[PDB]
Amino acid sequence: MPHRTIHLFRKGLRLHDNPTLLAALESSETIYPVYVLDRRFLASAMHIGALRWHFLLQSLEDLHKNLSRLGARLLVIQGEYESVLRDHVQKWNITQVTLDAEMEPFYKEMEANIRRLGAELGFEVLSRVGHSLYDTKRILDLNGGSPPLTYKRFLHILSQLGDPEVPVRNLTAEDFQRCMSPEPGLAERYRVPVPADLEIPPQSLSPWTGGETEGLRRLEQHLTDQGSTTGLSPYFSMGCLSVRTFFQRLSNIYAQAKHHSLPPVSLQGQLLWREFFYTVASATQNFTQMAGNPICLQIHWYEDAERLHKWKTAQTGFPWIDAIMTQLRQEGWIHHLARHAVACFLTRGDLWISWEEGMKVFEELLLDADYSINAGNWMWLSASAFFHHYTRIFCPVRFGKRTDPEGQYIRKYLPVLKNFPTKYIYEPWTASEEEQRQAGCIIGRDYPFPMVNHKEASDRNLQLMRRVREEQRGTAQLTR
Ligand SMILES: Cc1cc2nc3c(=O)[nH]c(=O)nc-3n(C[C@H](O)[C@H](O)[C@H](O)COP(=O)(O)OP(=O)(O)OC[C@H]3O[C@@H](n4cnc5c(N)ncnc54)[C@H](O)[C@@H]3O)c2cc1C
Repeated sequence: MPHRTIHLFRKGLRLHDNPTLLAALESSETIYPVYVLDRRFLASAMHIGALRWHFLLQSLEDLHKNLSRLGARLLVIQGEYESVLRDHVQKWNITQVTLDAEMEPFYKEMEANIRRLGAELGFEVLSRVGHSLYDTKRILDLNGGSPPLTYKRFLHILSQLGDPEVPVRNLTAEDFQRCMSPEPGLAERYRVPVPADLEIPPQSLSPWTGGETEGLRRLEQHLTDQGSTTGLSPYFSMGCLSVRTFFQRLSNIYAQAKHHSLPPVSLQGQLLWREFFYTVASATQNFTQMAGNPICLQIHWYEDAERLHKWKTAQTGFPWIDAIMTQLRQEGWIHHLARHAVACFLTRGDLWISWEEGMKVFEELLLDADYSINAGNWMWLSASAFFHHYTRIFCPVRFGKRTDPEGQYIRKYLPVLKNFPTKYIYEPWTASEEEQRQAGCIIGRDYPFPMVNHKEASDRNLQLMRRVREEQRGTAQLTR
């Protein structure tokens, strides 16, 4: 097998169900498994917070360990990807570069530039899809060339298409005996960087740890506990876990239960929601912004950086909202309906700030930040597309009360409020100043007053949204 190959990890930080890396190994006599850490590229394409950096480095550490157990290695190269390739195609006499066929525009542009470099330097480029359950193009073709714009229509097209693609086999020590992974000269240059190399605090405090190994453990620990959700989203978004592998595992449980257990089928539905947004995002221009986006309602959101700042820094004065944003910032993950609460509050519900700004904050702070899922759900929660019950607005006081009447979640993440009686824990501004003194927390000093009046703001915003939907009837109809 002739090729000397670089495989470029970008997502796909796993060895199970990795069709591109498998294709690389089957076609090559020597291989260099590489992650290019390109700060200039990421600076131009992404917003990445400290917790996300920690999860990436942990996932790279684990990938290095798993490759090393098979007689190989991970090579982390720090630089601009074009210069890195010019240098290392020469150093390693490369004839093939492999990389996953990611759908993100910034990844597609990188891929286009790498293909152009291959035409110049003399390497072929091979890609396989490792991020989706289905061949997205097949879904588009069955729907006449355009993506389904409702989940119902999406499911109808999938029922014509059939089952998802199956995972490919695991990689083995024999693969790296047939296709050798040489230790390069100057190998200390290729170590996984440590947090201080990225100027981030050294200790990661997220209850999440990156990597394929922890992803697989968590997956199996969830199914055993089932005998709160999976908490697997960061592993799917980073590629530490294959959605095809998880889909098939759920099918295995359904089969062994003689088709009598529907909970695994419900969880398969969560991955179909992921696939829905990936499919729309892959075939919709300007998907992650409002202007020029053909399915997005055009809404003149306020430019009010101070409102955004208060929301982002958990200083809205609504404890339920600030507690969620605090868990997001400190841990990097929040429950689906917690995301509903704060996204509705920021956009159509209260602050009337663009969903694009909420998306960018979530991108920075979420371990599971995902181009397609995040944009799709932010359009949903702002009632810009997909969701149309705009007279229904989450109450930033009452919603948590049903869940957690005593406010234990609030007291955990906002300990300044920990001594407030539950009668005030969701609306501490209604306490008298003397009750505030007794709780040790003066509103406006230790914890802010509420930044809007929810009743007045949501009333305002309902009238604004109604004008939008009465005028842009055709746009709203696209996703209903
Ligand atoms: C405003 C907003 C922004 C969001 N941004 C993201 C994001 O950047 N990345 C992300 O992975 N999810 C995002 N979500 C979706 C959802 O909240 C998370 O997928 C889920 O909370 C992750 O927890 P889990 O793995 O326990 O989910 P589970 O319920 O265990 O679901 C299993 C998997 O299915 C997928 N999934 C579940 N719900 C959805 C959904 N509504 N849409 C798409 N895929 C779904 C995820 O890959 C998830 O890991 C967003 C939701 C909202 C409302």
